[PDB]
Amino acid sequence: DTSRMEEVD
Amino acid sequence: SPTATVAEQGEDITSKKDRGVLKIVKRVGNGEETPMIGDKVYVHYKGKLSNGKKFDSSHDRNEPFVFSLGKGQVIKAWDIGVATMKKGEICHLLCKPEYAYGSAGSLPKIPSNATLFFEIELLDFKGEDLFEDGGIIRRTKRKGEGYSNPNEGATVEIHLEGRCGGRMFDCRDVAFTVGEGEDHDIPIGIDKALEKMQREEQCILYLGPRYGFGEAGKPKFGIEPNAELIYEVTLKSFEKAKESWEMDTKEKLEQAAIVKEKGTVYFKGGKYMQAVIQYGKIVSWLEMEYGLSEKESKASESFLLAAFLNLAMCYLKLREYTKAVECCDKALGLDSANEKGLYRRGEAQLLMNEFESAKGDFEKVLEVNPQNKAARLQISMCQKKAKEHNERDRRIYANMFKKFAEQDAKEEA
Repeated sequence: DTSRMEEVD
Repeated sequence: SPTATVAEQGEDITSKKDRGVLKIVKRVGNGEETPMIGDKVYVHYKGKLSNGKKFDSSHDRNEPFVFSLGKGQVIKAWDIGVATMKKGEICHLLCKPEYAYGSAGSLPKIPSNATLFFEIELLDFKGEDLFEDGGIIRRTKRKGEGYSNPNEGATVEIHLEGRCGGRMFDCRDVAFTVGEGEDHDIPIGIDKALEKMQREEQCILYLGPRYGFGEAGKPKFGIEPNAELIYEVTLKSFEKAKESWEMDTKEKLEQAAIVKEKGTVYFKGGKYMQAVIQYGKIVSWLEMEYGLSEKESKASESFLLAAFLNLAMCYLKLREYTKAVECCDKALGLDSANEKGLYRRGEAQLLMNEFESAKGDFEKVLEVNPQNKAARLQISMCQKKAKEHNERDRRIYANMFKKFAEQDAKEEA
């Protein structure tokens, strides 16, 4: 679930 | 004696038709391809004056002379000449002073108003390799009137003809932004080549696997993955993008949001090459700026850190891990504690097999967010993959020790 590190800003 | 032959029976290959350049083919060449403007022409020649005196020769070196044809790098007569030749051809050229060195000559070797004789052997000829990788080979049909080339972001008006194994899949007048060809089903190669093109230029471009539609192909054009494409581009007109310093902060901040959103669209679509272009505009416009308002500076810094973190993401997905670390370094410059910047740095470093370097990055991630489960898994991954790298390195060394001992021992008889 630590897929934040794949999320763009 | 071979000078009187061309003087008697010679093909007047001049545009003006004034007997200035006369040709006679001594030895024919294979293929019906003739060299075009800007091509790298490899030739062998012998030069003899009006009486027959051998002034300068390449055969008295046996090493060929390479020059760009129709670029004014040789006498008028040669640029007209070699253009009519086939590969492997030997022809005798008779050149009037008007098409040679004029009344001026090239003293002490060439006299004033001298009718020169040549024996030119077209050894080989290649088109212009735009990025010296073989990815884009340009052949020019028409020279541009241009003084400036379009830039990444320029809106261009072009005519485009596209062939895949001789089959035409595209033939249209299209208007688009350089860097944003995908939007109009144009391969990245065209955008890249347009920056080296002039207004009113007509050229053929051979788009190699890297500058075409790539691994996915273009199903609507029935183009298979990494297919080689030949395009015919005519730069009808263009309007250049504003340079970084040509825009005020107000414009730069308005444009930052548009191109950031456009970049994110490309990213989500999996068009990472085009995502890198859009975010790279933010970096180009805002990285070196100073003397901004409190509100302007805080905003500029937000877009700048976003662009760097997004570019890291792009470069990771593009398998370009060095650029990814470069962007993480820039981002971590601005925000030394950024979770994503630190994590993505560890990702690209683990991929470049810099295990201990990456260990630290994922460790510094836990220092920030200790509830990040993924950094812990990647620390144990760094450990496991580093142990594998040493065993493998130990094996290769032990086997190359065997090779340079079982083969080197036979060095007796």
